[PDB]
Amino acid sequence: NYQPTPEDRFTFGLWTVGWQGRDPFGDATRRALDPVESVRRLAELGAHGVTFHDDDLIPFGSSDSEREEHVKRFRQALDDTGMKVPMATTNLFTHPVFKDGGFTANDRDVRRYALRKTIRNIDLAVELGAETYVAWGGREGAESGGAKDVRDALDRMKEAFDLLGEYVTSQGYDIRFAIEPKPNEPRGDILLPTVGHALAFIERLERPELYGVNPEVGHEQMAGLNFPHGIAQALWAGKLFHIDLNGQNGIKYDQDLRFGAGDLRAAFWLVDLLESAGYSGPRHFDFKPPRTEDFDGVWASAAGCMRNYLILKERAAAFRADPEVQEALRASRLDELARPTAADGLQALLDDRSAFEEFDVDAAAARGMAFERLDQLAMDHLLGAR
Amino acid sequence: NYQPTPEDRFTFGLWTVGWQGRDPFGDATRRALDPVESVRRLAELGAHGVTFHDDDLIPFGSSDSEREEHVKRFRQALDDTGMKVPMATTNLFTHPVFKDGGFTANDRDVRRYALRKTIRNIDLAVELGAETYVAWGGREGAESGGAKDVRDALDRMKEAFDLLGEYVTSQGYDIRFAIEPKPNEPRGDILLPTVGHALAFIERLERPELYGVNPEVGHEQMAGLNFPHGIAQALWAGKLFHIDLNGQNGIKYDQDLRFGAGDLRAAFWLVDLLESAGYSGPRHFDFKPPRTEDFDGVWASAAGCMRNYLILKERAAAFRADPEVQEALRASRLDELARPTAADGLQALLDDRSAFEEFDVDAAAARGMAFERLDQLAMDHLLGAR
Amino acid sequence: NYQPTPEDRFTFGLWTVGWQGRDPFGDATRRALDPVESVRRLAELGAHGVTFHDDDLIPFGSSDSEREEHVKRFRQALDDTGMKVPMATTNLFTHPVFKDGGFTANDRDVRRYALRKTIRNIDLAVELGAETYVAWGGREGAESGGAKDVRDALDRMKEAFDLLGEYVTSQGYDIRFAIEPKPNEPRGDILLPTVGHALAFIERLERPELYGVNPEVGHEQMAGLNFPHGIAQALWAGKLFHIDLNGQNGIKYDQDLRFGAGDLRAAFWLVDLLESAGYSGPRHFDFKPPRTEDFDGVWASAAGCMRNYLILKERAAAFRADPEVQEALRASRLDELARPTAADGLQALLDDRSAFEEFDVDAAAARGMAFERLDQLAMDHLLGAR
Amino acid sequence: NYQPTPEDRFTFGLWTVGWQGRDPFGDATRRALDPVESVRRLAELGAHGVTFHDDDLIPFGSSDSEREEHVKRFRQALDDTGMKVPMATTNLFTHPVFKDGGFTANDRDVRRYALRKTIRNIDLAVELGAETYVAWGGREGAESGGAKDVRDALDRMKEAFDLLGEYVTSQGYDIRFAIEPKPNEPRGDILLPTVGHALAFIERLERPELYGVNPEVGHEQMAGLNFPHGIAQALWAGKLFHIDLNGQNGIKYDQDLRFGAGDLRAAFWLVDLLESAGYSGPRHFDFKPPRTEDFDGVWASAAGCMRNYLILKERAAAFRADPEVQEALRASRLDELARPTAADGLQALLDDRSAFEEFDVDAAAARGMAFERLDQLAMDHLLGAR
Ligand SMILES: OC[C@H]1O[C@H](O)[C@H](O)[C@@H](O)[C@@H]1O
Ligand SMILES: OC[C@H]1O[C@H](O)[C@H](O)[C@@H](O)[C@@H]1O
Ligand SMILES: OC[C@H]1O[C@H](O)[C@H](O)[C@@H](O)[C@@H]1O
Ligand SMILES: OC[C@H]1O[C@H](O)[C@H](O)[C@@H](O)[C@@H]1O
Ligand SMILES: [Mg+2]
Ligand SMILES: [Mg+2]
Ligand SMILES: [Mg+2]
Ligand SMILES: [Mg+2]
Ligand SMILES: [Mg+2]
Ligand SMILES: [Mg+2]
Ligand SMILES: [Mg+2]
Ligand SMILES: [Mg+2]
Ligand SMILES: [Mg+2]
Ligand SMILES: [Mg+2]
Ligand SMILES: [Mg+2]
Ligand SMILES: [Mg+2]
Repeated sequence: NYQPTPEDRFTFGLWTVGWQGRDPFGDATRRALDPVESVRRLAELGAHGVTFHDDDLIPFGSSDSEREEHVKRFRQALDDTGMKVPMATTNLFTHPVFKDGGFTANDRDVRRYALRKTIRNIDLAVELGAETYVAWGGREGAESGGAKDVRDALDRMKEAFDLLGEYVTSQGYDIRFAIEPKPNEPRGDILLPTVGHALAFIERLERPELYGVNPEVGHEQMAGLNFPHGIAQALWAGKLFHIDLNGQNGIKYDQDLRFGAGDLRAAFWLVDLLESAGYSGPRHFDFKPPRTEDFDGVWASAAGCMRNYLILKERAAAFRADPEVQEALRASRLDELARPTAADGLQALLDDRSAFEEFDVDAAAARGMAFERLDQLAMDHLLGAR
Repeated sequence: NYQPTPEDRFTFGLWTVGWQGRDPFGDATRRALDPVESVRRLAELGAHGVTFHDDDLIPFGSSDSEREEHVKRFRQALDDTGMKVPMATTNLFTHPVFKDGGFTANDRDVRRYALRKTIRNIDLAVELGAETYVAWGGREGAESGGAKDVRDALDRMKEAFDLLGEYVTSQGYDIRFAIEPKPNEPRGDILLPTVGHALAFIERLERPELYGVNPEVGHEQMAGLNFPHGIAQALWAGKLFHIDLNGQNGIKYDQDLRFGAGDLRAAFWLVDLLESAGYSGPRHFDFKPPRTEDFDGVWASAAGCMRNYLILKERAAAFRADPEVQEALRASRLDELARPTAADGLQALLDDRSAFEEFDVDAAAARGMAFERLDQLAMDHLLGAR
Repeated sequence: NYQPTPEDRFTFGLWTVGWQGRDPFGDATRRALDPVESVRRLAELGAHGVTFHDDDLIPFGSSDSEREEHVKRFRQALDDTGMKVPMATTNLFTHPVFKDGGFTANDRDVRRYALRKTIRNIDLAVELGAETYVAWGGREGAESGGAKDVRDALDRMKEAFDLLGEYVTSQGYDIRFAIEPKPNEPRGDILLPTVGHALAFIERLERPELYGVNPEVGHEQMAGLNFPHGIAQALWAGKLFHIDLNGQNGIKYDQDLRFGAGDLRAAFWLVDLLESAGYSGPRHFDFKPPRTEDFDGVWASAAGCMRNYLILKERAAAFRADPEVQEALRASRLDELARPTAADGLQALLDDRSAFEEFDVDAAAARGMAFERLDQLAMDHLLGAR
Repeated sequence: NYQPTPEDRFTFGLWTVGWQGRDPFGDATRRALDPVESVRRLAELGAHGVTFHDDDLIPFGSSDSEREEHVKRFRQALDDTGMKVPMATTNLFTHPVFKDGGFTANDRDVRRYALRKTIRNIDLAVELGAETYVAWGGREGAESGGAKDVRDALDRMKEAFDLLGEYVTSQGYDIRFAIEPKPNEPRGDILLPTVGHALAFIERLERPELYGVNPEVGHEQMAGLNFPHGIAQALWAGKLFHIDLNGQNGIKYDQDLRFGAGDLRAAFWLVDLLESAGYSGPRHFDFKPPRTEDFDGVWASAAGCMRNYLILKERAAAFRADPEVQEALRASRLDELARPTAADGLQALLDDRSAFEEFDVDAAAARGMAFERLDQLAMDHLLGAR
């Protein structure tokens, strides 16, 4: 079993299966892929769609006429395969002009160029049917303390996103923005380094309803944070617009392993949350097939992303459906966590002698939470020992 | 030089110099301090004031009459010394009843008790003149994925803070709340683990203007994050209500070293930011004298906190005042970062051929940022080699 | 299935199920256990044996006569249950006298006391039949750079272990020593912080054959290291004398979760290695039932340790036995890794034009390693999807 | 002041100032440097010498005749400047053929090629006068557990180093080997990941006296370890043959900042140790000028490396020479740490009732260590406040 179909909404970036394997210490180990061949191969594996940076699809520097030819060939492969394009993004990190950032570069003329390069691709994204436009400010940041006044940089970041929201509103486009946090790499520290920082920043934009987050498994784990907790907070705020799925082994460089590798139990709890909460966006894989692999390994790695999601989906569903787990959840008072603390209101709480004066603190303290039995039931389900 | 006076607004928690040195592997190495003696000794060192948890000042379980005696003796030492109490907080972590949290415990009766214990201390804090009430949800969190539904927990957390804001508004108190994030320890993962997560959560409260953050140097460094960057974002949002100063050597257990130890360059850039931005709140030290020390070492460690702040203040001021640094800041285009990207507006930007069609991307890319020369000037200033 | 029996050699420290739940921020949540009751309960769960620190079994300060009574009652419970005692250790960390270390304390009289306290327990360990004596130098280390000259400290550490080896040799005891590394906590940095540092240090002892390592899953993961790789290096050196099994979620305080929690894939590869290499020592759990739990949760957590080991043992065995995995291992050239690079010798290698002058570097470079297919077969086996 | 001269023995790799700024997310920002121009510029700054990989000096694939021309031009620049070449190394990581390692690649023919490529450069290194040959096994490792049997890989690693020792012995060369550890990047985990693992491995080689370590500041800090402690252990073992100096901000990708940046207090304690212990090898900088910089920034960054070493040398010397620090060191019993624990021997220790039966454990426990006063004196010296 565990066969994906387009209805599972699995998507991949062109830059994922197309990563040629150049890393900071080594040359490329694979030839470049034509975007048309990636679309065709991914469709055969059961993917729903692809995503792109402007510069993945149109080589930097292309003339308007080469640009039209590149888009036309791409559109033909989408039509031939039934593949969709649900998200697009801008490359504001590879070209040397962006070495100190795009939206927050110290040079004003670079910031203006960054905005114009972005706006050009938003038009293209809308034409291809994308619903989400992602921004990853990978060069926005610093290696040293005096290089960047962060309050001024956040003013420039707000200014840029405000202008993009003005642009989409005045064009009447039906597209929303998602900010993708990352704590470091390639800059020593990156601005808006976690889900939380990005959520807080969105609330200071002029039109906050147009902006959400695009969290990545590996990025929050590069700060040692619990990725399902961060996703829960994004869902609670109503801001999970898109998600990047992959694997990471702890606090180190961004590995972008296939989804399911890295922290397997966190992948289980993530899938449990996304499915329980009814997340209906794309399940997007931002991963790199390791540079040890040839092209057969690339497609095996991509297939593995989808397979692991579907296995974990089955295990999480079996967990939540198990009557014994339902009993254990009540034993651990998960039902009580969902009930208001004081629906009776402040005055009733202040007048309630059972909440303080007569509260038996020692009897409450002696109650075990039964969390270890619950967690072993979850382990047994994950391993198929139930 | 480097002598503190009460005008520098240095404050200390009772639990800092009073830490008896019990750690998870060892017994206490120091006897308990009477709060009155800590107030007297800190005043002699030049401190401005002290802070407290309810249970530092009034032993848990005290009768209303013992409670009055404890507060009266404390007030007498404040009157005798001129020491202030600018901040107070609640202990919702030591007693076993709080083993699964206070505001987000799964048991509803514990959550109600947590709120009543808090409200009782807010009254006391106002009576002693505190302007900020800190909340550190050290037990709010989980060791395993099924133990805590985080969306329900955030509902309970919002409910608790909303009720506290209703309480202070209806009493007419002039006190604000500050949430203190920490990513982990003593729970495996703690809810609202960073400055950013706390800032985002505040924007969903019913009266957000009453709530800010109380960031701690060491806590953001336990996630590998840049503490001055996080403080800059808190200042940008207008939410830096209080701060906890200490030192930490990287990603490990919360060390709470004296301020200046740990990451010294980050301490320099923090002081530079606080002084430049005109932060006028207390400079509060949340630190633990190591359990190797006797009481003479306790007071040396506390004195060192203040000394290091004043040395770094002098060095940061000399840095910003140095004409050569002013020249270097312009060389690195810090002045241009502070200028709007597009004060001319969206349409002018779209019509500006110098922002895209005629932009010379190769010439812009060749401009060096001169950040390494600027950073060596900052190093020279820090080390007193300028 | 997955029922342990004494033949699986699962052992537990008295301090594990007996941890009362005191952490740096909270009081104990469980009453103390009598060592006799822990022995009885563990035997009912299928354990093979228990381990102890001197101070777990004999309260610190006991008279020689109380000491005999404590040992006699303990021996009676071992006789009644059939439980063995394969390992023992000394507590050189809890008492305040050890605040700057035992073997490497700066005070010479403390170092002498530490040695005498150790020697007294080696006699007891031999009397109870222990084959391994573990040393965990949890207080050997420093919070600041000038407090400890590390070369002098390593001289003192070598001196102490040399004297212990002289003691066991002159008494004719059949016991070996195992050093347990940990990188930090409770000291800011601990001497011999990893498996590698401990292995290197052993080679400078006077009788290296008497000393090996006792690595702990969570400790190597507190440095972000790969625990199965470190165990492989300890096996390669012939020095894996004992092992501590538990779980840890990344780089943070020492969590001591039950085995199987934390990094589940690393637990799978660890079990694969131990079973393949024929490790025949005790499978020892050094874990803490979380302080959320009552005593029913303690025993569930302990049972879970053993269960997870036996599930992973089954999955790793099914992986290695699967013909398709055998085919994939050959596809990835694991067979070639096991063959000597140059059994023909140096001169033949220098004369072999196919190794350099005529080596087709581009054809070799194009060969994919097929590691992603192999790793997905391992995932499928772990999850029971094969 | 703080002007370097060739007598300070500062050296730089050709690949450091010559790094073109290509990172995993971006193109090069600087043109390639001719090795002859780097030698000339470094000599003007006061450097002592340069180091190289084979492929930095001779482009991969060069004919024997182009090879001679490249070496001749290089030798002429050394003669013209007086620059020395104290260390050389092999590039076994950039070419795609090395994607699964050099000495421990699964393919046997790649391992043989790796050895031949190394041996060819050892001859060249000896001809240029290098005394140390460094090996950094950056590709030796794995992203997944089944890809590499680590015991077989360590057999292949021992085999390769044994063959290199046979080669240098039979040629009569006066060159020693130094292994450079790194825990990860570019492989997910790298074999011999820390100083300790490398020291332990050397003791299993056939001729251990020919092998030492070349530790790098940033690499040990990528595992959160204390770099001066690791250097002390390497000095204690007599194995510090060479050192790589740079800066790193905590646990993240390898930043290779200029020396003095990153953890400044650790740089102070490192310099204190190297100078106190009389390390007489090269002070080698393995650093990357950030890709924000133009060539003027490159040379400023290199100059900063040397400047910061000389400032810290002055501060550490003033610390050790200060009578008040000498008094504090005795107060903290550093003198007693240097005295044998039991020069009187085992029997005398066992017979000494003052070591146990009559030892006053409470009085010893009450003695403070005075480490915080000592550490503030060290801070005051570092900051020039003494
Ligand atoms: O912006 C989309 C993608 O851009 C870059 O490739 C980043 O490395 C990746 O994290 C991000 O998701
Ligand atoms: O709530 C005030 C203090 O409470 C606890 O002591 C925490 O450990 C500390 O971080 C916090 O600042
Ligand atoms: O020495 C045996 C045990 O001692 C202490 O309890 C440590 O916390 C543990 O890691 C170690 O294994
Ligand atoms: O081998 C010498 C150098 O090789 C590589 O460039 C590594 O990145 C560096 O760490 C090492 O020191
Ligand atoms: Mg990533
Ligand atoms: Mg990414
Ligand atoms: Mg991404
Ligand atoms: Mg803290
Ligand atoms: Mg704290
Ligand atoms: Mg605090
Ligand atoms: Mg542990
Ligand atoms: Mg442990
Ligand atoms: Mg242990
Ligand atoms: Mg490096
Ligand atoms: Mg390096
Ligand atoms: Mg190096």
